[PDB]
Amino acid sequence: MQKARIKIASTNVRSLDEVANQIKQIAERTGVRMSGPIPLPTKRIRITTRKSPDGEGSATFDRWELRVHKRLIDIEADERAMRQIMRIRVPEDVTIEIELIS
Amino acid sequence: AKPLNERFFIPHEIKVMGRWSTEDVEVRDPSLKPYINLEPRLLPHTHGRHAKKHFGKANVHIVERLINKIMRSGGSHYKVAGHFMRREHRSLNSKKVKAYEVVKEAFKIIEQRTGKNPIQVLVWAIENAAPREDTTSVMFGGIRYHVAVDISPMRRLDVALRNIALGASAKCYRNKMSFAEALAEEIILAANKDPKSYAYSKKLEIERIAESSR
Amino acid sequence: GKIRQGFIKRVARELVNKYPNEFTTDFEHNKKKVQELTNVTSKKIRNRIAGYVTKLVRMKMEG
Amino acid sequence: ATVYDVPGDLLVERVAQRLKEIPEIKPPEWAPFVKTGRHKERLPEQEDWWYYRVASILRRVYLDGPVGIERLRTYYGGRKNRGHAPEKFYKAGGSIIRKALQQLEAAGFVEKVPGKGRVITPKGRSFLDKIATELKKELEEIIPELKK
Amino acid sequence: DEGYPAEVIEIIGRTGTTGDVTQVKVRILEGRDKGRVIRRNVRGPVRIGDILILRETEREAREIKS
Amino acid sequence: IQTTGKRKTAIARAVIREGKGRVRINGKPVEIIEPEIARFTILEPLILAGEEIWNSVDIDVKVEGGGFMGQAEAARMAIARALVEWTGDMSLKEKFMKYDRTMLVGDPRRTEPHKPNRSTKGPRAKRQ
Amino acid sequence: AIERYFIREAVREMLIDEFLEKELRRAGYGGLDIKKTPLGTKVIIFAANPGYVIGRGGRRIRELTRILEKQFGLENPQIEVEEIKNPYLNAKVQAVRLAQALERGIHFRRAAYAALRAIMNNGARGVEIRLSGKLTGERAKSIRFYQGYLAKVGNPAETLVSKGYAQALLKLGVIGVKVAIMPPGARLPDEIEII
Amino acid sequence: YNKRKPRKFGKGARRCIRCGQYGPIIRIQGLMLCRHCFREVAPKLGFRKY
RNA sequence: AGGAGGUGCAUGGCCGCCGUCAGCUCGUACCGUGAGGCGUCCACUUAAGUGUGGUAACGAGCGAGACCCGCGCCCCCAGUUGCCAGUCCCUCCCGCUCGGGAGGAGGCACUCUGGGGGGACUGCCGGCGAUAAGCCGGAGGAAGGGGCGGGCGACGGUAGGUCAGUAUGCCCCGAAACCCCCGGGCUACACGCGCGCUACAAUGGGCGGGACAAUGGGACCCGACCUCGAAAGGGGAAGGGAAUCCCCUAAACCCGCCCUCAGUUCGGAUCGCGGGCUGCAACUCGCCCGCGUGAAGCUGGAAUCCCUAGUACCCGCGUGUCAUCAUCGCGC
Repeated sequence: MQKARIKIASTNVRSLDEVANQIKQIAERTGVRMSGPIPLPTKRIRITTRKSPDGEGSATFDRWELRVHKRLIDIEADERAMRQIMRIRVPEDVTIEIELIS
Repeated sequence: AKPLNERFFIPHEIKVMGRWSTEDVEVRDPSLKPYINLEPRLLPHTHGRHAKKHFGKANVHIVERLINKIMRSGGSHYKVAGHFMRREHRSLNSKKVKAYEVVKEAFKIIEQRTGKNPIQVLVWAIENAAPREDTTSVMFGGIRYHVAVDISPMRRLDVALRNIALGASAKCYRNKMSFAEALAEEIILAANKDPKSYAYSKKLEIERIAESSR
Repeated sequence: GKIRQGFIKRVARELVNKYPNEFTTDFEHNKKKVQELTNVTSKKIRNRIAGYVTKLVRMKMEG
Repeated sequence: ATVYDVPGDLLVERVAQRLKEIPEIKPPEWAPFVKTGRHKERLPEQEDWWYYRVASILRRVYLDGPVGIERLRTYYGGRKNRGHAPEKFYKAGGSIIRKALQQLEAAGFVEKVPGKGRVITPKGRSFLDKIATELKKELEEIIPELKK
Repeated sequence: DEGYPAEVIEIIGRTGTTGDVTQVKVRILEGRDKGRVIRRNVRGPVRIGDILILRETEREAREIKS
Repeated sequence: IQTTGKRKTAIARAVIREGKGRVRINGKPVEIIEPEIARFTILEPLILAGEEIWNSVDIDVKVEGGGFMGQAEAARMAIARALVEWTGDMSLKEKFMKYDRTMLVGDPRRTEPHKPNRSTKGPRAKRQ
Repeated sequence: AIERYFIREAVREMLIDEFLEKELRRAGYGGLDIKKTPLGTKVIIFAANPGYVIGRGGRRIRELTRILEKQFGLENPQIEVEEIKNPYLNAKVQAVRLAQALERGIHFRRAAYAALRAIMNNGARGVEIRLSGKLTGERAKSIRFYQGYLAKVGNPAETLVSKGYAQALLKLGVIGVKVAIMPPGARLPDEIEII
Repeated sequence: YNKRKPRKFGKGARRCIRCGQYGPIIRIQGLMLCRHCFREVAPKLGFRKY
């Protein structure tokens, strides 16, 4: 038994759900078992900074957030199934990284 | 740990703290009957939403309230006779386990030294240390005058209990004599209407002045 | 305070006038009817509309 | 029975006094003049302080399994007074616990699993659970509820 | 301690300068004026039917002038 | 039978089955917990319940997160629900809710986020 | 580090944006997009008119095609330039256009009102133009001309509105211009439609 | 002799790309930009307000 | 060219407070010759110019609100986060043989994880309110009456400040007010005031024991593990470009012993030595390891700042620029 682990990461949630949905359709169309997409913990990058450019005024601070969501999909070996993933249109924001595990 | 386990198991038949089941206690003052909570509960702590309730303070057990206003007893605008009563060495605030232990010890002291229900001794002290008149500066056209005013039972409870707590702090603060000993001594003095206690003394002071503001 | 917002007061009266019979005192029935008869995406304001149209339906049969 | 059924303090005391017998455990020459950690500000009051550490360390191996120098430093660390600055938490010493672990290893109660730390041997487990059964029985006829 | 408890019935309204004094009507439950209804003030929170302790029954508060 | 319990940040998972009566927190006897206040907090549900329930069921609860007191309260909630589901009689529920509310409602309160202008000392704290 | 990678890519992006803003200001440079592929990096530049971007025989964009590979280090930059579907719906492009008009000695009132009308009949739901600085003398003034529905708070303000800030240079100094444009396709949360 | 000396540490080793300010240059995963610059570009980097 | 040279009544942009206060207005109609007024007024009600009910006005727009983030319960989907959830099997430690504990296989319960849906709506009842709007109490219920912590702060004003972060008018310098480099200064101290850290011991200190966190960060980086040195530190090193390797210990807590209240078995400022880390170098100008020494202060007047529900108060932790300068800031 051999498996492929795919991690799909995006800031946009809807792009990620569309990519996952088309991967699911591909995996069920090729009839190869797929582990359901496990949504791994989303990374919240936080940066705070003082609003005022100079040093004047009340101590005012602004919070800036980046929520980036990533998901894990594991599939069983099938060269036909792996041929169709490189043709998947991937949006500019979604990054897909694929590794092969025994 | 043997006293610890035996005190764990003794209140298995529903007893406040470890001992001193509350059935035998009697409230003499009619004012505080519907406010002093005498429900039998093992541990005097509920972490309840009583502050957000207007009348949720009546539900809190008098011993839980006791620990509550014990933990807050440190530091104030009260420079009573020019003293700053702060707890600098492991203050009572937020360490409700240490306060829990100290009330346990003072209750044991009361039991031994008085040979009767410490809860009932506290009940008598609360009755005896609640003032019955305060003063308010009411004005008509910017001519203020001090007028005697009747105190609610709940405010009487609050002020008296704060007064005994502050008496305990005044006794223990800056002395070899421990906090548990101070609290036991203050509560026994207040139980028998002893003027030596801060609680009964300041009850008398609150009654007075308002005495002359008629 | 709990003053109901004016725009819901407007749309509630309008939906009252155009289907006087499609809304009854049952709260949940009215909630679904306003769910499907409008394009509201915020479920909360849908519940507000439902809560108010309940009161209007109640107002009806006494006068 | 197991260590889980008794207080840790009493079990540490019992293991310390019992390991006082074994010639393996012996304080080094620099020990009495060196406190337990950097964060500590006064020397240990008593002279059995070495044995207790072993009675602690072995007990930790009964629970945390493979444990090396650094994690035992992490557990033992405590709060220190820095002067006018706020008190801050620091770690304990390392050579002391390293020598204690070496003495236990030469005693055969603990072995080394490289890359993970040091684990407890079967003999150490048997000794510890015999101690635990004895102490549990003691607090049983003291406190009958422990027969449950 | 010559005190006299009395039972609250009706709350006239917040009184005093800061409203922290509350004006209520109380019925004397024991004493030389048993059953008599007096307008009396209350510092600290009060409700209907509280037992308030009096030092002097004769003292009274002026009607709240709006 | 399976049960869970939420409180502050200490979350408890409890499993109750038939047994002699042993009740264990993290596989440790409930009588030998070093803080005593936590002991009463964990103990509250089965005192008023009764001794037959105590000696008729084995309960294992594991609590992770928060403080030791929070762990005690979460274990209290877990064991309360455990007896609730194991007995499934109305009277125990009625007396559960009469003695207090928390063990059938939980304490959903948390710590509010800290806000600037001396955030360190608390959310609602500020300078002089 | 996936973080360090995404922030690096988007930093490359906004730096390219600013570089083209200071390069393509005369071109009415309105928008940018970037696609990576093994062949190279495709840049998609929406301008008020690509005619100026293309330059003379492509001598302009080719320079840019060099630049996007040297200072920013993009392997194989492929430039594609396009037209904005309605520049009157881009508050940034309209702001740049009005700033250029002001710089030409055109009266601030007449230019601003004509621009407002021109954006309006193009179908924009709501238009606001604020002009600040030395507008009629040494002492600076701020004057705002509004028209239509312009919700100025909430998430929709940060989402559906098009915003444009410009600085116009003149002998007296610098004039700041802000422009807010509501596209017509958006709808309000409190607007409830009925069937 | 006009070249500035190399510095791998300290404030002088660091300079904002945009305005060149030697001072506040936040480095959460390597932004390399002045703090005041950050305000007018954070949405362009995708940062939102919540 | 450049200016860190000035010019914030030369400006743009930006921040502050008035003030998330309730306000600002427009289209047309009406009154007044006009200045201008109405809408935006009055009784009630709202946190609001939010509405109710009457009004020479009716509508509209900006504002609050709706809007958006997250907590509060459940469900689904997803399970390599986590567990003798039920568990034949294997390995191990005891034991009263009663039993207790741990891991490999296996299971996915449940926490967690992250996408959607429901659920809380004055949803119902009583009282109030003119039967209106709306208010209070109650019931049910994880949470009902802006549920809760937040973001979105207006027309205008203050020539507030900021051209010394940016663009930037005017003027000034053009081998200086330009460029580079060494050292000092940015720490200079009999002094007034603001804000913070330590302390004024027994409530407590020393010895040992136990159960307890998220915030985020980790490649010239995070670093288990092994070895030397008491320690700072020296040498090797697994795993890791992040639910997976480290920061990770929890603190407060109580438990068994020692001490028995005083400027001290508190307090360490402060003075010298030996060693150690970053940096080219740290006396000016860092901290740490050990020793000796280790001050006042014993609760502090006049005057005066803030807080209301997990909130004060107390405890402890990651992180900001970053070797250190923070006894600071944010966040946990």
